[PDB]
Amino acid sequence: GIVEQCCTSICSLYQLENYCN
Amino acid sequence: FVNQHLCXSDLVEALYLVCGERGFFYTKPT
Repeated sequence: GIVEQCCTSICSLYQLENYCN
Repeated sequence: FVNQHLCXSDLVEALYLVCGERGFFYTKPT
């Protein structure tokens, strides 16, 4: 999945932007 | 700005204010 470290553990904001489209 | 868990309305919160009001899509692979 895309929302890996995010929805599971720690993450990065710039990573959230990637999901956008 | 937090470096914490990013899930649901949290990871969503960002995604919404991060994406840019242009809709998005997390995992849910088909």
